Amino acid sequence: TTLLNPYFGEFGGMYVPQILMPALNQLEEAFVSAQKDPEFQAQFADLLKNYAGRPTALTKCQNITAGTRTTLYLKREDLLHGGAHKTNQVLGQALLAKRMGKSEIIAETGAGQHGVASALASALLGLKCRIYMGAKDVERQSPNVFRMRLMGAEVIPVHSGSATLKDACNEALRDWSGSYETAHYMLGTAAGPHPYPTIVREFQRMIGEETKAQILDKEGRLPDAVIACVGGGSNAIGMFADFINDTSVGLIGVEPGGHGIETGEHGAPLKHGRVGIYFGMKAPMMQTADGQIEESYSISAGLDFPSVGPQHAYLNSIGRADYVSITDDEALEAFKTLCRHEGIIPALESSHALAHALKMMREQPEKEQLLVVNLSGRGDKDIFTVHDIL
Amino acid sequence: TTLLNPYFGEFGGMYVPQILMPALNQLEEAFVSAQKDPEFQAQFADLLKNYAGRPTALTKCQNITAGTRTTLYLKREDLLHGGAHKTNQVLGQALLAKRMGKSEIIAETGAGQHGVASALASALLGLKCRIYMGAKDVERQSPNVFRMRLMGAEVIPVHSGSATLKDACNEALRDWSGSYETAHYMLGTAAGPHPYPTIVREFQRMIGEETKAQILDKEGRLPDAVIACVGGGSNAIGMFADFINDTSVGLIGVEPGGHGIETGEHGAPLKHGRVGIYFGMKAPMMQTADGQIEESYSISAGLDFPSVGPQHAYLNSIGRADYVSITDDEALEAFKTLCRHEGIIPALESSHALAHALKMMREQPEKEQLLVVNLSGRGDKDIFTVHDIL
Amino acid sequence: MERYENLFAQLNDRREGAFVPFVTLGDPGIEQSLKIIDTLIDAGADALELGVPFSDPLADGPTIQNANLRAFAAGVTPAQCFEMLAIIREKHPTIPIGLLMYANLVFNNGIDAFYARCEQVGVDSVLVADVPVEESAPFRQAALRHNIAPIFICPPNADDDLLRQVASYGRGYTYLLSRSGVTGAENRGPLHHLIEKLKEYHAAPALQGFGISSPEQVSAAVRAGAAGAISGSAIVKIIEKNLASPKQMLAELRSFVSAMKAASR
Amino acid sequence: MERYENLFAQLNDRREGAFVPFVTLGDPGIEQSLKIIDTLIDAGADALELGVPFSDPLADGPTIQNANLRAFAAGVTPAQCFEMLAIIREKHPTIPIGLLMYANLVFNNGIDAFYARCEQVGVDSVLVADVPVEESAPFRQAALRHNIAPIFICPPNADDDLLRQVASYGRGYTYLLSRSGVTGAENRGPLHHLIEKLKEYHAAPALQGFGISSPEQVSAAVRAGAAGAISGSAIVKIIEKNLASPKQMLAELRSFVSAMKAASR
Ligand SMILES: O=P(O)(O)OCCCc1c[nH]c2ccccc12
Ligand SMILES: O=P(O)(O)OCCCc1c[nH]c2ccccc12
Ligand SMILES: *Cc1c(COP(=O)(O)O)cnc(C)c1O
Ligand SMILES: *Cc1c(COP(=O)(O)O)cnc(C)c1O
Ligand code: NA
Ligand code: NA
Repeated sequence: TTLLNPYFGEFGGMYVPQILMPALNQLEEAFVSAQKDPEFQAQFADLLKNYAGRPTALTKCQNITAGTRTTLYLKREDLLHGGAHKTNQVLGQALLAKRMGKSEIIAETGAGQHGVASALASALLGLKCRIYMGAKDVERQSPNVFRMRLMGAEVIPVHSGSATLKDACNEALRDWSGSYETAHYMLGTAAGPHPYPTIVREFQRMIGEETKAQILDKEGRLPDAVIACVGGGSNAIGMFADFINDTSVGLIGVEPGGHGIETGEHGAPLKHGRVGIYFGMKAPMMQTADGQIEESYSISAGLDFPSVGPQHAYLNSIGRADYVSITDDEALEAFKTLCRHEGIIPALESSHALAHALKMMREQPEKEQLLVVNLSGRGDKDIFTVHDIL
Repeated sequence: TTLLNPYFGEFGGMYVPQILMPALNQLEEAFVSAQKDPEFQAQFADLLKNYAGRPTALTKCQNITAGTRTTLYLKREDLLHGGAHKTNQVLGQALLAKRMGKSEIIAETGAGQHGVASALASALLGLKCRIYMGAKDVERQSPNVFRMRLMGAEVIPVHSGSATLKDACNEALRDWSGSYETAHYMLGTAAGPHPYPTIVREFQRMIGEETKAQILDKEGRLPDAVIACVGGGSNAIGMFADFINDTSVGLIGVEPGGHGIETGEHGAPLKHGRVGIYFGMKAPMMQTADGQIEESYSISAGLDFPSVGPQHAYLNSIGRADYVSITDDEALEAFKTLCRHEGIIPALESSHALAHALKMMREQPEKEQLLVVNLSGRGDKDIFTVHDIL
Repeated sequence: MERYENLFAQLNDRREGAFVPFVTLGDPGIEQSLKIIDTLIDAGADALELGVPFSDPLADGPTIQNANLRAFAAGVTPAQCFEMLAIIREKHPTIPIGLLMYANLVFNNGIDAFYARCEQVGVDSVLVADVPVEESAPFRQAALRHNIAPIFICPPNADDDLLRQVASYGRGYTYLLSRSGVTGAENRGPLHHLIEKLKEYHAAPALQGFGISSPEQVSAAVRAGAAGAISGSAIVKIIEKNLASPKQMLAELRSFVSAMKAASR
Repeated sequence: MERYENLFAQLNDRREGAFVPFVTLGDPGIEQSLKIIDTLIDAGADALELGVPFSDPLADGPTIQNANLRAFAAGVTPAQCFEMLAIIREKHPTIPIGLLMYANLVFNNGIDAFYARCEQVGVDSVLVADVPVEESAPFRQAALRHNIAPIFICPPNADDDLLRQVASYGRGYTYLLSRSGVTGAENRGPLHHLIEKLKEYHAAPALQGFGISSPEQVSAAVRAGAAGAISGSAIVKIIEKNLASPKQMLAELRSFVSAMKAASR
């Protein structure tokens, strides 16, 4: 029994062991109550404004579009405290944990940004944070691991299975299965069992709300399309949400194409996977013919969730949103182009969204189009990766 | 002959070879004209808002001050595009270069932040940028050097003298001495020959203007003191300027004490140097008994300017501002404390200002005081340094 | 078929509880796993609970995580598991055989097809660890259409509505959790009131599981009103400890199962 | 004293221009530098321009940057430079000796004291490279009080007001820049109109400097109306090239200075 619908069409649900159902129901109830509580809303708004730096800028990129009929704006989540949009929702989830009387936080992380975000929120709000991270990721993300520890969080390497994000997801749920009375599981994307896809969207929806107000102020009309990368789905659903009912606005999600869809080395389950049940939800998955879950591959370590949020699978199914992919090389070219022409170093994740907008522009340069790319994070973290490739 | 006063009491002036006087006079005239031009002001304001992210937040730090009568706010220049306050003034200087019809930019850098800031501004505004950096700094700042190159700037190592910041300062002036007709010298701090100390202050003064409005909104009164680190003097004069005439507001500048003033291994020329003439100005300098210029030492590579802006020397002389020092160990402790208790990783430069506020609080915990620390930059860049020390 | 019903009736006639070991099919290889299973049966197992290696076993602690890893190292697939199940049933006609599955393996290529394959090889029940009663409709319906008992877990704190649903939805046996958390012999888990409410609602006989690793826990479960007990991690550890000595592995499995079964009398 | 006035009068009586080499005092060591200087004089130098090693010579290109580095490697200090200057004057009573200084070295321990020390050792002029006319008051006043000529640079494009100030403020000689930039023999720099305006305003005789490295440039400067030419980087390069052969260094310095001085006739 739930207060809200756990499904988006066929996708979603609450596929967790029975022992975890009370925790999900408690979380859903706390969330519905918080959404109607003006005190919770004001506290969240105050943290977003005065701690995290909202609203974030909406930057026009004239140098990149010169000579074409494309007008391109970047929603600057790269300027949010922490350097990525993840900060928005961890603040909200930390306030939910405190509303329920929880004192501890559990979080999973792949490349480490969600771990850092969870740790900073926990440090600010007096919560004891523990983060699960696949051992292969721990080895490749020393900087983020050190940040988490500076911020007082415990980082626990996970060596089971592939020792990467999905394995950390499993371990977080294993721990929660025994610790839910005292700990809240701060899931890092708009995926997992209900109510997570819903909560994460609502705690990221200010991205699209601000973008709408900003583009109306600057252009007097809505965008032709808003474009966002899709790892698990949080930055994209945060950008898309406020525009879902604006039927003229295209919603374009960009999954990582890795070395190319035909190689099988990609992270594009929405368009190139098969529906399965894993991580508490029914959604398109990267999986073997037999049903074993596989990893997503991308040059961008943050586009590693091996499935996708259920709301995206649903929006695709009804034709409201369109999903495409961008390869490692396309993303790298977009990264270089933004650095050189706008003086902004984008995260490689976000570079996937930018790359698709660049293709929209370049393929039809005399098409009049007003586009917004969600620049989900800054790319300082990726300079070593890019340097080594070049 | 000048339009504006080149001196702050005894300090300042225009001590450059005669060949460079026309460039300084031209720059001063262009600046006076720009300051009265509503179109220039609007263009600068638009870049600050929509590209760089102003206004920056003013964050209250309740966890750090718990149990004391100190209320501490942080002015969040760490959230500015680029991660430090340097971005404000390079945007303004790039607009001045374009106003004068210049197409090229020269800039010096020590730790690299000013080089990155100059490069991003130049990339955005269509200027060809070349940056001089001491070879010892180039070797220790690979990340920043790569950022500059991604942004299209030319990085030129300087091997003369100590191969560090002062040497890069000399080389920038050597180049300008032959290229001023086509290039603007984008000096990186509120120092050097007039009109630089003046221009840099005016292009950083929004820090203090915003802080004043923010603290009035949040506390209904002005701070008891505003505290800022002092390398060359730009972030501090940007915070102080709007409060100079508010006599009740203390202005506290914090120079790096390095291993301790008594060791001689520090970067605190204002309080522990001797007046000299170098880098186009008369100001307190780190120098030998014979008059040879020496380097400043600090755990923080960005507090390396071996002198200090003339306006600070002046404000000290009349007793309007007070200058103190903070050692490497004090700065490191402040860095750790902010990470752990507020989830904010501060630049080691800025950590010097924070450390002094912490001492103000801790030495007299029942003293009622409302303090603002200028958090001049983020400390992601310093995590390796800190990790290695710990 | 009615294998659980026949077993529990026989056990009740003997005033005995059921002792049901759990192992991962194919750990540490297909041949050794078939030998392990025959040894468990010969040593006194009343029924079997058998896991199919899955990439992400989120209800399992390290011991069973490592059994899954060993099986995968030997290339074990669900298809090979079903070939094993057919052979096990061909040797042992009456022992109840229950599978412990993760949802993706059941849903993957069709829920109905999965339950039909179970029926074909002679499996008696399926417990899908990550399908709560709230999501169970298609699974339980398919199980029932193919004469498979769908097994549901009763948390050590389930409320009345949940007890009624578990009693109504399940068949064969009711899985009674000893505690929160995941599988593991290192964490030991009063269940009398849950046991009574289940009997009141005419639920399938309860088998207590999680942390059962000693004879006295088997006797305690039965004394509390459960029909028996399941032990997995304690069994799997014997495999793990004796990988280099297959013979000693079988001897130690035999000794442990014999001691656990004796405690059910 | 009036050493520049006496020199220029003598040169004018002979219809000759002045050839004035520049070297960094103490490069590559005190003893070798004293030998180099005596060789420059014996080879025909009419006057000397001498730099005091400074940490940050921002008006100098690489050649003189490296001369400063060599002198520092030999531990040369301003105090040792003044001991050298006294010895040079003791050997050579009439040659005009001009210093090329950076402001901090003059201001450091007192402007007046610096000019008094120059007077004591017998220096005739001081050119402070980074003190423009606009900041020159205390320097020029102190120079004049101690019978030292303050030298000012006239840019290759100076306007009328600047020409008038340079003419009024300077003494001894007027330094005429061949071009923008910094010292260097690799970059060669019409100065006739500036030369005429200086004569109109009764400025001290002009010595052209920057990039002078060949005899034909000496003759050209003089033909243009300058009283002579200063050559630094070309001289310093001879030191740099012959560090390992002190004797060859002196021979090559002699040949170069002789050729440059001959062109002034
Ligand atoms: O003895 P233990 O603690 O290993 O429990 C073993 C119970 C059978 C079992 C193995 N894996 C599972 C996943 C979910 C529910 C039950 C199981
Ligand atoms: O022959 P060049 O080009 O080395 O010029 C040498 C002129 C003397 C000289 C040496 N260093 C200086 C700094 C400023 C002005 C003049 C000088
Ligand atoms: C984590 C991350 C992503 C991907 O996660 P989503 O939930 O799909 O948004 C994208 N961009 C950045 C900068 C990230 O840190
Ligand atoms: C460069 C820098 C400084 C020091 O320079 P000032 O001109 O003294 O402000 C301080 N903080 C940061 C973050 C810097 O990047
Ligand atoms: Na994905
Ligand atoms: Na300084």
